[PDB]
Parts: sequence; C-alpha cells; structure tokens
Amino acid sequence: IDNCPVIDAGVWNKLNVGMPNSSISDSDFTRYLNKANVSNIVTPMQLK
Amino acid sequence: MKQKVHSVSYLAKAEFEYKNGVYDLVALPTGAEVIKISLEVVGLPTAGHVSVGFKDESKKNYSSILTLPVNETSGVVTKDYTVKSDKIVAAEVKDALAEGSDGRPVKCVLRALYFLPSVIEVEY
Amino acid sequence: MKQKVHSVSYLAKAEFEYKNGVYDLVALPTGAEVIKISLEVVGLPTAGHVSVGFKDESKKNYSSILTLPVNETSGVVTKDYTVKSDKIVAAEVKDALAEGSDGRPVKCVLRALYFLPSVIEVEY
Amino acid sequence: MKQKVHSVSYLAKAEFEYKNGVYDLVALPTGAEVIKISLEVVGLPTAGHVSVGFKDESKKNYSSILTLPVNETSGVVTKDYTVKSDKIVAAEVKDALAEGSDGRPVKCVLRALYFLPSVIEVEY
Repeated sequence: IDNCPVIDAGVWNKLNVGMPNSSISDSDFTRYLNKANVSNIVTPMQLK
Repeated sequence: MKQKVHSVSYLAKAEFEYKNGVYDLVALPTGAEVIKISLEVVGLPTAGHVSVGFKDESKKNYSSILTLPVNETSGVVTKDYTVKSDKIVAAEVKDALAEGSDGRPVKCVLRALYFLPSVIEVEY
Repeated sequence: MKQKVHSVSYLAKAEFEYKNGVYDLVALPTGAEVIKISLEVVGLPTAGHVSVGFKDESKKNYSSILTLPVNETSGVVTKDYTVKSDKIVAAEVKDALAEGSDGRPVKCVLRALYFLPSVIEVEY
Repeated sequence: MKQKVHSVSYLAKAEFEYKNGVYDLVALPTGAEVIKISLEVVGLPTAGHVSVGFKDESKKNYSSILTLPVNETSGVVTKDYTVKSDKIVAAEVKDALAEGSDGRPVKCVLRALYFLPSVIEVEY
C-alpha cells in the first residue's frame, strides 16, 4: 500500500512470536524488555 | 508410586528498619512454590503496624497477607502460595515513629522459603 | 562439632477437586523426613471435611492426621514424621456436594516438604 | 528484580531418651539460617518438662527457646534465628522419672531445618 509492504506477522502467543496485544500480561511483556535500553515502560495493557 | 517434585529450594532474608514506607523484600519467579514467609521484629516498637503482602514488579498491586501490630513482634503467614505474576513480596509500615523505649533503632527481618518452579520425576 | 544431616529435600504438590472420595496425594520413601504438610482449599465450600493422613501403598492403613472443616480453608500438620512403611499421604472428603456459592468448582492443594533418607557427614 | 538467596539447606535429626540432663542435639555454623526447630515426644510421659534452646560450644550460655510440658507432646519454635556464635541447639530435661504408664522408654526427637550461610545471586 503506497509502496509499503503490509505484512501479517501473526499473534504473539505463549508458544510462538507475533505482534503483541492487550491480552499479554504486564509481567509477560516486560520480561522481554531490557530495562537498561528502554527509556520508559508502556505495556500493551498500559497502552490500552 | 511415581510423581514430580520440586527439588530446588531457596531462602531469602531481608532487613528493613521499621518506619513508614514500602519495601520490596523478596523477588520470586513465576511458578515459585512459596512455602514459608516469616516476619520478625528485632527491638521494642512503641506504635505501628507492619503489613507484608504481594505486589507486581511495576504496577500498584499491593495486597497485605500478614499484619503485625506492636505487641506480638513475630508472625508467619498461614497460607501457601504459588507465584502467579505477583513476583514481589513487599512490606509496608504505615504508622511508626523513632525507636521508642530503647534508643536503638528497630529492625524487621523477613525470611521467605520458596521452592523453584522446576520439577523432577521420582518413583519410590 | 560433627554430625550427619539430610542434604536432599523435595516438595510434592498435588491437587484434588474436593468431593467425597479418597485420593493418594504424595508418595514418600522409607526413611523420608517429612517436615511440612500443608493443605489449602481454593474456593468457597459450603459443607464438608477434608482429612489428610497416612496409609499403606496397598492395605487399608488410613489414619487422619489433619482435619479441616469448611470455615478455615487452610491447615498445616502440627507434627513431624519419619516415614515408616506408611508411604502414602492420602486425603479423604467424606461430606461434599457441588461447589456452592460460587458456580466454580472447589479445589484442594496439598504440599508436602520432605527430606530424603540419605545423610552426609559435616563438621562445623 | 535481583537478589541473593541461600541455596543450601540441611536437616538434622537427633534423639534423646527423655530423662534429666542436658543434650547437645544440633550443631550449626556461624551465619546459618535456622528456619525450623521441631521437638516431638514419642511415648507417654508422666511428669516433666523439656526445654530446647541455644548454647555455646564451650561456655555455659544456655537459654531456653521452647518449653514442652507433659501434655502436648509436640512443639515448634515460633521464631526464626540467624546463628551468631550460639552454635549448639541443646535440650534439657529437669524433671523426669522412668517411662510411666507404658513400660517402654520415652523418646524425644528434635529436627532442625536450617539454611547454610552461603548465598548465590539470582534475578527473576
């Protein structure tokens, strides 16, 4: 769309990797953040 | 007779100095098998409560599980816990002034005995 | 100062669904050093008792060591045990109907912390 | 979330025969994390007390921490302890005569579950 490939990356589940959503718990998401690289923590539930 | 059991156990001991505030005493992994939480007051407090409970690493999910007034100076949680995202043992003191009756500051010690989520298979 | 101590410890956790029957929760070896038995009721029972005790692998040697009515929903055995041929921790619920007051089934969790019969020699 | 925890735990079990005297049951290292002391009376005593407490390897630093009369026949210390030079768990029986009501000698069993002073670093 407008020269930009649109990709279906799947759903982030407990099994394989995809784009997140507000169903992932704060702990589960934050486990994958370095906390030394991120400036601030906004999880999908926090964004929701 | 065959089963799976937790074969790894840790004890975490942490001190705080018994005046108003919130302290993050023990960190627990997901699936940890918390089997003993004990709180002890070293000294002679004059006024105040200590409430130990569970809270999230980040968000404000605090909920007291053991309350200790001044008099008994020792307590143990009556319940056993499997860690489900509440990965902080925390303690808050809402009322407290200086040491009182002693001149020497009042200590609180929390010991948490918990089994790691790992399991192994054994038959007897 | 020199002694022999048990250096190996296991925790066994088992769930049953709190209605009439007998369940064989934890298997223990001969010479096991049972140092904690804890029973927990997850949910809101309306009527019934849970009795945990020891019984043989085969024969009908059941004898309750901890009885839990509906109200307190948690208990711990007050006594420590060396396993002598009573190698089954078992729990029986004689009175119980459907969940009650919740719509969601009532759980019971038993955790057994015990030390293996093996010993090692240590001097301090 | 990162901490240091005690990863090594021992259980010491020792028997004595419940008549007047002093017995040195469990030896503990400096910095040991004593998290459970349990005393049990096997048999039917008729008269006497058992007092368990802490004392030095050499000098007369005995101080009872748990007293057991005849009737209840079992007890557990209500408090948790870090070993600071009081490296002997000891038990004394000041009043006791022969077995009584049984013909078979009365036993006392003490179990001490303690964590070693060593720590390791873990983050969850």
